Amino acid sequence: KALSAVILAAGKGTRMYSDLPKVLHTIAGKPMVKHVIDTAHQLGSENIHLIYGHGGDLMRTHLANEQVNWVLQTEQLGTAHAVQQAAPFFKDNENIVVLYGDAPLITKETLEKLIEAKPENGIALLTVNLDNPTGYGRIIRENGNVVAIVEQKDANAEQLNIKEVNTGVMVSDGASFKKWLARVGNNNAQGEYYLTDLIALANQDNCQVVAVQATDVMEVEGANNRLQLAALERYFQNKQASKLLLEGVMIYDPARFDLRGTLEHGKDVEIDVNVIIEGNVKLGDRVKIGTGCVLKNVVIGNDVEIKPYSVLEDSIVGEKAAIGPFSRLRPGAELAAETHVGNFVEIKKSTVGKGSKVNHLTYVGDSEIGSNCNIGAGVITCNYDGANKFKTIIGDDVFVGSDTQLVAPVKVANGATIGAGTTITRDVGENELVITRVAQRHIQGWQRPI
Amino acid sequence: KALSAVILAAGKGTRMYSDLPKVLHTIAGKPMVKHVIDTAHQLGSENIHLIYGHGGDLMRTHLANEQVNWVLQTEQLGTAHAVQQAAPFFKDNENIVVLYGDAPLITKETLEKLIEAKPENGIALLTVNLDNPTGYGRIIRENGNVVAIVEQKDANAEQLNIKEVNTGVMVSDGASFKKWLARVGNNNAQGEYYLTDLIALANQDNCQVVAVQATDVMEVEGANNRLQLAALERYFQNKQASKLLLEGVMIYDPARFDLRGTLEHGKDVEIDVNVIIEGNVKLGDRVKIGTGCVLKNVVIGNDVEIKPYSVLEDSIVGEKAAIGPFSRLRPGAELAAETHVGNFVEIKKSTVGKGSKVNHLTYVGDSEIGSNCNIGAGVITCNYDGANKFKTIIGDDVFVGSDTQLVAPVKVANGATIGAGTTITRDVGENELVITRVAQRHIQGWQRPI
Amino acid sequence: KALSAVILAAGKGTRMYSDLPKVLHTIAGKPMVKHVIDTAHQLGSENIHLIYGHGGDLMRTHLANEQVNWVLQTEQLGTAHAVQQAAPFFKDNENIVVLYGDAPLITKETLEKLIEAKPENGIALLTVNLDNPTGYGRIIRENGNVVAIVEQKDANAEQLNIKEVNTGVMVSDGASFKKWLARVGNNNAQGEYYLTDLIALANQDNCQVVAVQATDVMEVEGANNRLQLAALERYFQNKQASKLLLEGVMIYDPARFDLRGTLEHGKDVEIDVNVIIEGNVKLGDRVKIGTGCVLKNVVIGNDVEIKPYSVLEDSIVGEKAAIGPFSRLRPGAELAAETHVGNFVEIKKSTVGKGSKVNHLTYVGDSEIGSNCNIGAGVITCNYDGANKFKTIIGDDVFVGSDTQLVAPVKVANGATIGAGTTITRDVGENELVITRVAQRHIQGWQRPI
Ligand SMILES: COc1cc2c(Nc3ccc(NC(=O)c4ccccc4)cc3)ncnc2cc1O
Ligand SMILES: COc1cc2c(Nc3ccc(NC(=O)c4ccccc4)cc3)ncnc2cc1O
Ligand SMILES: COc1cc2c(Nc3ccc(NC(=O)c4ccccc4)cc3)ncnc2cc1O
Repeated sequence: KALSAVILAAGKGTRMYSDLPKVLHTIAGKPMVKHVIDTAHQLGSENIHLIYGHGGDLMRTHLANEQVNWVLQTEQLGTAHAVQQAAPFFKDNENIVVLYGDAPLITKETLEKLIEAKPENGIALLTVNLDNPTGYGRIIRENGNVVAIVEQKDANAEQLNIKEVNTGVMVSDGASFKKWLARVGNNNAQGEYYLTDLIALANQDNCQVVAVQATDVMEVEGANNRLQLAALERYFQNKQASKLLLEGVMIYDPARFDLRGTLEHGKDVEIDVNVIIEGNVKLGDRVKIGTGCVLKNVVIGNDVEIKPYSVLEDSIVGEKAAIGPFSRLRPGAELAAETHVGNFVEIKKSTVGKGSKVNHLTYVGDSEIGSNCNIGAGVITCNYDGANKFKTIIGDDVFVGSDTQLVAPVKVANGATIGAGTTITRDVGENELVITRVAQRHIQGWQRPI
Repeated sequence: KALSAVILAAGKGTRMYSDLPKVLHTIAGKPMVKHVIDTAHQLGSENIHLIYGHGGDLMRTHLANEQVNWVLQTEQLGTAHAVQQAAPFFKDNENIVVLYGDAPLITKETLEKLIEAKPENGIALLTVNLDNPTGYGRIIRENGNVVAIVEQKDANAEQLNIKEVNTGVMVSDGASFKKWLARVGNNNAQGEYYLTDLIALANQDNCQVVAVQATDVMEVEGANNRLQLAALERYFQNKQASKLLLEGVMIYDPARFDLRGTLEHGKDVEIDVNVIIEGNVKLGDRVKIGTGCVLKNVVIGNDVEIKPYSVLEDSIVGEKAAIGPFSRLRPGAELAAETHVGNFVEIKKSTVGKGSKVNHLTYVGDSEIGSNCNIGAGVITCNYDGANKFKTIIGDDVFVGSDTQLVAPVKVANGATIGAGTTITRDVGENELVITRVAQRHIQGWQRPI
Repeated sequence: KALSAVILAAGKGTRMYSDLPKVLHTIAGKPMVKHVIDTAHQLGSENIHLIYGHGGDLMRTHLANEQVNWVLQTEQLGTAHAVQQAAPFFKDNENIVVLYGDAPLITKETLEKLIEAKPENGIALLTVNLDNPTGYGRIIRENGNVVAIVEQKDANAEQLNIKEVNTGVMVSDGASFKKWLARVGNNNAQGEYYLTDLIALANQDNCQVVAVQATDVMEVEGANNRLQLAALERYFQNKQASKLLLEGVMIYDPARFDLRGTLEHGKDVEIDVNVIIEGNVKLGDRVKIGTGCVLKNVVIGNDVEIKPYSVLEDSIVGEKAAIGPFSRLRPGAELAAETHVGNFVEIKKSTVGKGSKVNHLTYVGDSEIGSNCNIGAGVITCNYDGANKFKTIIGDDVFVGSDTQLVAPVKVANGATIGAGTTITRDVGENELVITRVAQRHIQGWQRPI
């Protein structure tokens, strides 16, 4: 049967001390609530009812493309009241899973188990065992059935020893939610309608409440401040790193590795310490990434070595290429197979053909460079003062001497040779040699001021 | 009543295998003893009696500006003998707190509690509970009063089970210190006068000895070698990081963050992994610091992004500025609001006006650059061979073409335009265009040696 | 008496998901089996019998210079069968130690203890205590003698409580190995000949089997996948870091330090976070290494400071030199005492004499630079288009102006002065001043397009 989700995401997150609302703070570069939205979608949720409130304007702007139902909460009256704002949109015959926008690490797998355990017209409740359950709602079972959730201040000495606690995550059908939520009262010290009461109400109607235990407590932990968020970040990164290690990615130190997006990898990929992978990154076979590198939205072909302290974004690198150390590829850099980009080199929105080398102290922007070119040290592509940024076209088999200024728009045809210290403003023809004629003054017997 | 401190700092620290004396080794960039001196001052200590000895010459040079009384120890005869060298300078009616120069993490807060617990004419003793107290002096209480400190080799089976141990830190009044220290003997296996005997002597005179427990054992741990020092460093950095996280600084990985000095911050500040903050650093609201950055003595305005692998020192950065990646700001760099400093750029002792850009492969030193200038790639400010380093003055709205050499002293007035590859030795006037006339030799049909 | 080793190294390591065989994956930059080969050699092994199989071709190429006996295994029939392939080469009167190529952290010291404990005509067995010994062969002692090793599936309730387990490492004499290995059978669920049976067989012949316990369980752990390998890497690096810390090297964070080879150090050496030391590195007294540096095969003299994000390889640095930040020394860089190499500078296969400075945005390759030279910003040594890479010779006391192109082969003699923006193609004589005569067009009242 069908499934929909309700995600609670209205909290201010005061102890974040931020202008952002609580759930927009990120884990692995992705807002906490977006983790939960994605998980809900992976589960095959038909609708996703997002209960929002504080920072509502920023929620709308940051999540504008999410396929969610925008249910605004104007007052905090507990979890049952929040969920009831979404309940008119529940289908009687679909399951509803309740989730929390500030508890981002809940997994599809745990939720599949939970959903499978839900007995007809009953509830599946997610629980977890804690060594010190102090302050959490104790799960009371009679026989092997869950009958109630007893809060810390209500529990007796025998109940306080119960290690199994309530996580707040539960599954029931829509009809049962609409029915039971209407029977929830708020006659308590907080004056709030509590979702925990659905466990009692279910048993009241001779409906079964089954418990499923979470794999890791971190799946159900919420982040109330940046310290707690950092702990979730580290647990998540370790989990990501472990998965990649077991798939055969050699990550030299998984405690010094960060993935903030998605990584597709070949075999025998080696990643040294302090690498950051962002957005969508694809690495071919036998790719070696040196220490300190940052790759954001890149495709790296087989057998490429990226040496230390290289920063790449929105770029493509062909097989057997060599990048770094201290290389900068900015958006639109496309390096063909067997290319060489060296230290203190910046490539922006340019194509560099097979076998070409750009090895020192160079800026190439808005350029097309052909195959087997030699781009000498200190070469700079530049523009005239004025408007837009025009293109430099360099053909195949061109030698560009060190410190050459290539002033766009300009074309250098196949097989040209440009001497060092040249300023190229006019097009260079095929097999044309251009060398700068220098005027120098020579003074003999000049004694230095030393 | 008044307070003064005695800090023991005479040890050689042989297992450091260093030419430095023990207490000059640093935690968070600050000598261990300086941590303790500062804490003593935070407590409002009137005098700080520093017992020193080994590496005395280096102690004097490194701590020359500290407001301490320099009490030289010529021989090791135990803690009571060390403290007695300072005792002639104790005021009868002030409290005296005893501290250790190689135990740097003792907190003001713990010491306030200790000082408050000191009963009139009595002693307040700092204690700590250990799971394995083996080798530490056991605290013996009778009723709820501390009566003795029993050393490991003296303790009976029942006493060896006591988990509460002596840390060595204590508070008493000056009169009581002068009195009891004179009654301490050295008839023991080390032949040393022990400060622990003051607990007995106090009870002997019907004076009360009250115990206060330290928060963390790391407050009372001493560093005897670099391994132990590293452990103190890591605990201290984690504590610093946690505080900042709870104040709302987003530190992506607190295990990969270092603060060596002081940080003042706005809201929504983000600090990526492997950042080092040194000296006095001020960050405004919404500052983003990328991976690998080093900031030493800097002021960074609101909304500034510092991209990866940038190194900044003794610099000021205005709001909405953009720095990095691979940017170097050396002392005296002053960047106005909305400026742009890019990769492989070095700025030294220069002012850069609002909206100006210095984006590639450039050295600017001893310069004033105005507002809305375009400093092209490969631009270098330089001097003539000889003496001092003179100034380059660039006005507002100037375009400096790529690879221009600006030879100081020189001035370029408002609205000037300088073509690429130019050497500027003479002043440039307002709205003056200077372009380099090149001589080139063109040879057609030059077949490259390929 | 003599000693030889047998190392089992035939496994495929399927869960590495690699084209490499299991034991060629590295710890600290060195293949796992090479760790074990070296340890065996440190113990004074006369022969080293390497049992190999999967990835045999790659084993031969990667380990071609190892002094090992190449014993090929064509089928897996257990540890006793593997060892028996080597047994014809055992000398009757030498000890034989059995080791595993995928258990790289076994120490010489532990193995010395093991070898000393071996009773005449008996076996010394390496054991370890585990809190949870589930799945490991339990060591059964009668009196205080080891009589058997009982496997998990065979053990009774009382035996399952035994915490002491078999590591697989053992020592016996060659005659005893040849004898007992021939009596090992394979009538078991795997159909394999097990080395564990030698413990029974020894007791059968009234020979004593003595047990020695490993220091750390990590000495006997094998790496079956990259996750487990990473754990061995981290344990090994921490152990290396701890040793250096206790020798008096100040390593600011040992969890962010990597040694992949050997380090020789002086006193008062300081190493900041995220440094990587590779190959053979020698650091003199008071060397300071800043954050992010990479040193591979370098010799660094006394009092040298290497500032952040510098990468050095196959280089020599004289005393009191200053390198970085953002410096690149490539193979064959030789810097004399009191030299200065600054940001965005690349030095390759060049000698730089005493007191000389190369401080910005510079490439020096295949060069000899004398003493007290000033190599200005933007200076580039380059070649003509064509064949080999020729040399630039710069004498003592030379000033090379910013942006100078030095076109090899060329010589600049003692005391020469070269103005900024010069292209040097012809030799420069002693005390010769060369300055570039520029042609510039000046246009007044040029209004910029702004
Ligand atoms: C972020 O917006 C909301 C979060 C809520 C919220 N967040 C939350 C998430 C996870 C936990 N985690 C646990 O209760 C827990 C943690 C560990 C072990 C067992 C339970 C607690 C609160 N809980 C209840 N109502 C909420 C309402 C909101 O508008
Ligand atoms: C550095 O100079 C001195 C240090 C001393 C010194 N340092 C010291 C500091 C802290 C401890 N810490 C503890 O005793 C301890 C640690 C953990 C738990 C309980 C107690 C021990 C010695 N102790 C005694 N006399 C000292 C004399 C010196 O001149
Ligand atoms: C890599 O090639 C081989 C490895 C083997 C091998 N490797 C190995 C190494 C270490 C362990 N470690 C332990 O058994 C262990 C670990 C922890 C505590 C106690 C025992 C296990 C297997 N064991 C047995 N036969 C082997 C045969 C091979 O060709």
